[PDB]
Amino acid sequence: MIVPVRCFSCGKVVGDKWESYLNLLQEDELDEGTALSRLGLKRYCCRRMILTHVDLIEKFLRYNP
Amino acid sequence: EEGPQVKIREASKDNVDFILSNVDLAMANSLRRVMIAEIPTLAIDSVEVETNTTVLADEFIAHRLGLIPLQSMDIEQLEYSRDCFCEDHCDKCSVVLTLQAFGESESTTNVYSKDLVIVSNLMGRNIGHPIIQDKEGNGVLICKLRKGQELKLTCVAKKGIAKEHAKWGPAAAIEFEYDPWNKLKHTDYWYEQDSAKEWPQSKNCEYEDPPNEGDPFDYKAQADTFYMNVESVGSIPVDQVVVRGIDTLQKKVASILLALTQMDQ
Amino acid sequence: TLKYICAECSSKLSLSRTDAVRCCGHRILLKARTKRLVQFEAR
Amino acid sequence: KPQRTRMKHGTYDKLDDDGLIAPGVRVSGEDVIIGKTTPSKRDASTPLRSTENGIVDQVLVTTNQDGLKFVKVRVRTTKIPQIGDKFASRHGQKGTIG
Amino acid sequence: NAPDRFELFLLGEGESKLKIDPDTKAPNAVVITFEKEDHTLGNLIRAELLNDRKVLFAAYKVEHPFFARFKLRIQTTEGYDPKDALKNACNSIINKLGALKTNFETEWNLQTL
Ligand SMILES: [Zn+2]
Ligand SMILES: [Zn+2]
Ligand SMILES: [Zn+2]
Repeated sequence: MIVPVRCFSCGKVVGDKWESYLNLLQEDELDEGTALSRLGLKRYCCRRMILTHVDLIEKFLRYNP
Repeated sequence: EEGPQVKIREASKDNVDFILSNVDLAMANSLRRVMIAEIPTLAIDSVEVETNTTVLADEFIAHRLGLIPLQSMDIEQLEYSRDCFCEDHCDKCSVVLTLQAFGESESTTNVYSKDLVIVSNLMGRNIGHPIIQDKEGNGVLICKLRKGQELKLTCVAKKGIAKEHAKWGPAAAIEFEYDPWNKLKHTDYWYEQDSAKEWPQSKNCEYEDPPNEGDPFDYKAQADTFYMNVESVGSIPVDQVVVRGIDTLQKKVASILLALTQMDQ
Repeated sequence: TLKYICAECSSKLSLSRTDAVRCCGHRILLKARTKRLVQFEAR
Repeated sequence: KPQRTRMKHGTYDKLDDDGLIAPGVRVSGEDVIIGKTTPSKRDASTPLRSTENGIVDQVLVTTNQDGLKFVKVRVRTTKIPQIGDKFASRHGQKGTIG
Repeated sequence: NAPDRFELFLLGEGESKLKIDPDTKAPNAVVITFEKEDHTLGNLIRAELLNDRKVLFAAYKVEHPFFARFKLRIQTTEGYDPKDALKNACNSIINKLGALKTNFETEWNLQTL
């Protein structure tokens, strides 16, 4: 639904990285590999967490109530 | 101080990259395990949901709260709730935090670990403060709110260890390596043509002599030098993760001595 | 408050067995959360 | 909510007087989820599925195109991966957690 | 049907930390059941026992991953009590970790953050 707090495999805090990663993509106009390295996500376990996250919360929020 | 030698190569507020030497593999390992598994830490262990009107389930959120790392610098001063003589939780063994958020904009409202508010009495122990590490002082994104949506909640942070639940682990990963050159022949390299070519040399090949080909296999040599790097999740300063790593292990072994002692008496 | 939220129009409401099941005039009604207050283990 | 004037084993304790539990209430086992009576009184209520539990999520009250007051109770549970749960890659081999 | 997860580290009731049984098939051997412990103490304490020369046997095992307990078997040369070897292996360990903590703390203060 939203950014998981920690990387499943090692527990790095990752839930604080999502807004910046969006920003790195759109306004610094960077690619995803470089984006994630700039966020210090070296271990590919951590990379997977943000790279494959799907932010469905953004759709749920469009419901009326 | 003859015994286990420590060096150090990087050190920062999040990682300490060190070389252990003059130790048997077991000990390097038990310390590795402990740091992952047994260092006491503070973390939300109970949520009371007053109103949730978000698009998430209460337990979905509750799950996330427990994963927010809390300041755990002074945790030995906090009691294990299960040992505390109080009825359930109190200031001697728990920290109580509040979350109130309302979305009062057409724009979409974010809820972060910075919005948690200590409401219990901290007795001036440095403990409980949610850990913040990003440039804008937000910490973790807990939730997101549409206009008119609401979230009111009370959590109790309690002392625990990784063994009980991974939200208590102070440590992220622990890089561990010895014998980068395979002198000891502890591994056996799979190959198509040449193992030398197909296998990349690790960082640590720089810090050790490559074996000279005109040489008998060294059959007495042992794993005694270890290339470690400990990464702290923030809830304790790294230097501590290692330090307290060593400590908890001491307390553990000593505790076995007190049991032998106790079966004379 | 009382008993039922409303599917749309969000109106807090309560009736029994007067009236019949309506609002808006929408005929879908939701029970409000208990005041009972639920505890979660955050595990 | 009926009270013995042939009911079911699990308690009726959790229902409000209109006959329905309410979102937030934690149910389990055999608890009466829906309280229904037939005229003193023969009991026709809906127990919760024996092997389950969770929290009540939404309760909806409404009517069919003619007459019937009817009712739908959604119940939420979280399910943590656990010995014996099934998992598969996208290549047609499942396995369970040993 | 899962047990509480605190049972990996929390003793009892009815349970004590150590059971010592006097083996059977070998002179001077002992079998210690450690409760609420795993490979962290097991491999450690054993490895150290094995640097004792008056120790002719040291070995541990976790019989099943579900329960947290290990069995540890020490046999020693005559006139040397295995319970004392365990003692010595422990003390020997308590030190080496002290030594290490201190050394680490030393190297830490040298650092520029
Ligand atoms: Zn990771
Ligand atoms: Zn207390
Ligand atoms: Zn309405």
